Parts: sequence; structure tokens; C-alpha cells
Amino acid sequence: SGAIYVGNYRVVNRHLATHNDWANLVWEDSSRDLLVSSTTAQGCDTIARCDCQTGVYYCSSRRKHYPVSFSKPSLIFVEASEYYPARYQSHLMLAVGHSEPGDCGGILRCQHGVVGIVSTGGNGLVGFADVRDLLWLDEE
Ligand SMILES: Fc1ccc(C[C@@H]2CCCNC2)cc1
Ligand SMILES: Fc1ccc(C[C@H]2CCCNC2)cc1
Ligand SMILES: [Zn+2]
Repeated sequence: SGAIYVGNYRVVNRHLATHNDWANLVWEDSSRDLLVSSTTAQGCDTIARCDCQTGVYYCSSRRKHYPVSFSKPSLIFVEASEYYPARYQSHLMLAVGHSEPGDCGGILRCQHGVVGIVSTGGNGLVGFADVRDLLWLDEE
């Protein structure tokens, strides 16, 4: 689990979005595993605006932060988890690292702020849904 809180926005994995998230839907993309809902309380997170390929992610299944090198956001085929089947995901970044289902929502961060959230895993890789393209998260 886990979310990003920036202004009046909550960013979550689309597959973990709550009834409240969907009731206050701002934007969702099934291909990206992202949903943004509106919040009454102002969030304090900063979204990274950059093309860093290094950062640190929180891995709840190890209660540890790991430094990783990660690929630029791409269209990637993802093999069978349990929440999703096998299928294709856009704006996805991979690193070598530990990821289990419940690690989704772990934040990946660089010096510039939040890069993305854990979204996929398995075969010794971790996949992160990029948010750095969502410039609109930084206003109203
Ligand atoms: F009125 C409402 C409000 C939110 C949901 C959305 C949830 C999301 C998970 C799947 N069950 C539905 C439905 C109806
Ligand atoms: F998890 C992290 C990782 C790094 C920073 C800090 C910056 C500044 C020092 C070098 N670049 C990184 C913040 C949160
Ligand atoms: Zn950066």
C-alpha cells in the first residue's frame, strides 16, 4: 500500500484505489495502473520534474529503502501477478530489486522529489509507475 499527496490530489495504484478514491476521481489510466482522487487536506509531497534514472524506493516487504538504477518510462509487457493478469503497462520504469504484491504504493524518489510508485514485480525486478509527466499535479 501507499500514496502520494501533492496539493489537493492523492495518487494511488489504480488496483488499490478505494471506493472513496473512485467517488472523488480526478483522473485514472488503466494502462498505467494510476488513479488520482481529490483530497480536502493540502498534501506536502513534491513531484520530481527530471529525467533521473537513479533513486531510492521503499520496499514494505523488507521494511527497507533500496537505492536503484531504473529504466526510462516505457510500454512494458508484465507477466502474471494476481491483481492484474499478464498484460502491457505504459509509463513503467524497471529496476533490479525486490517487489511483492503488497509493496505497491512504495515511493521511488530522487533529489528532485517523487518519481513514481511501486506497481509491478517478480523475476527479481521492481516496476514503478512514473508520475513525473503529470505536470498538472503541481497546480489547483
Ligand atoms: F458509488 C460508488 C463509489 C465508488 C465505487 C468504486 C469501487 C472501486 C472498487 C470496485 N468496486 C467499486 C463504486 C460505487
Ligand atoms: F530518498 C532520497 C534520496 C536522496 C535525497 C537527497 C538528494 C540530495 C543529495 C544527493 N541527491 C539526492 C532525498 C531522498
Ligand atoms: Zn530527479
